[PDB]
Amino acid sequence: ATVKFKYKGEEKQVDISKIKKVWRVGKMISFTYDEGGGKTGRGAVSEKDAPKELLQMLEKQKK
Amino acid sequence: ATVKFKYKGEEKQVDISKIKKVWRVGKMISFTYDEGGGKTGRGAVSEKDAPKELLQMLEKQKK
DNA sequence: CTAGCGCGCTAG
DNA sequence: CTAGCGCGCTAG
Repeated sequence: ATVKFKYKGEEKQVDISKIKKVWRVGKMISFTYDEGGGKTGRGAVSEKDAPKELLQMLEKQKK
Repeated sequence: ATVKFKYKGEEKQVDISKIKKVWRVGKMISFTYDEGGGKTGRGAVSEKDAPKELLQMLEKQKK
């Protein structure tokens, strides 16, 4: 419930309790939360993709 | 002669005397040098695209 | 090893 | 307004 998105063709969402590795070519923050059990499961989460629980991560980071 | 690259299907190169606006989604540094006269002319210049005259720009920047 | 999600401004 | 250059790690 911290962020949401869609990969391949399935919607997915996870709270901060499963997010940690998140980089960003130049789209948003390719984050990894899970993939059915807990294998990170990358995904692209844009500040507009999460419920206001992401754009704030860049507010204190790249600001 | 500061950087080089290729857009659409044509090679192009320009010295620092014509480069200034350069951002980067997540590929390198989309820079603008010219387009036949001097209209900026964007282009993607990766640290490996320029003759060692670019990777140094990120050495002091994002390092 | 392989596609995969997107962008970023971009010029006219 | 429109395509355009690429990536980044990404999981197995």
